[PDB]
Amino acid sequence: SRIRAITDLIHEIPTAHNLCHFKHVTDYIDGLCEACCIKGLLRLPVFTTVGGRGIGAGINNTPPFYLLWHANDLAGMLAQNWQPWDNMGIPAWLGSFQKESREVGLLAGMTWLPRKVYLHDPVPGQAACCSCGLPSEALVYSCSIEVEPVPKGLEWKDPHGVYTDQGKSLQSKIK
DNA sequence: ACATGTGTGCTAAGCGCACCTAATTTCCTGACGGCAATCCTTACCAGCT
Ligand SMILES: [Mg+2]
Repeated sequence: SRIRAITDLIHEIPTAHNLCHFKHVTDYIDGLCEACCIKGLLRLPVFTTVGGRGIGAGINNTPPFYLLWHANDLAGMLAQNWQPWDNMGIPAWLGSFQKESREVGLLAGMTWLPRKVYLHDPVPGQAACCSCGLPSEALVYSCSIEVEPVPKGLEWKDPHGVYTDQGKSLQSKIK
């Protein structure tokens, strides 16, 4: 039911702010290709912010600092960050996840869904890029978003996250 | 910012100072006043176009 602009999914592109104009963008007008939409959906479970204290965040109240091991190789990247935990979880690429008991696991929190995304496609679409830069085919128009209120409790520690001693997520301190 | 306009015709050398001397005390300020805003929302709802 709730429909927002697809430009708010990719946080770098300005959205329907409280302004008559934006940084030379306009919602429901500028196209966006499949690749950037799809790699912008990967930023939902891990980099979702507060939407005015009534719209919920991700598995953390604020997007935490992420510390992580880098390597020259993709095999080296995957191998150097292999530290597992005994819990399994339920990742979102399965169907509806089972709530069950608390401490849901690791693959469940890696693929947590704070917001439903459905998307919609009109009678074909565009003919060239207008916001991405890579000239693609008929692009998408807008996205659909809703809010899942994350239930209270849910004791969960992030493998890459940086956590305060009081349990709140640690945000970057740049103003 | 010496020279130079001499025009009968304009010198010149020796010589130029040493020494004692300069002080203290204390005094020195309290108080009151010190800016607010606005540069992303628990967002729908009702005054009315
Ligand atoms: Mg692209």
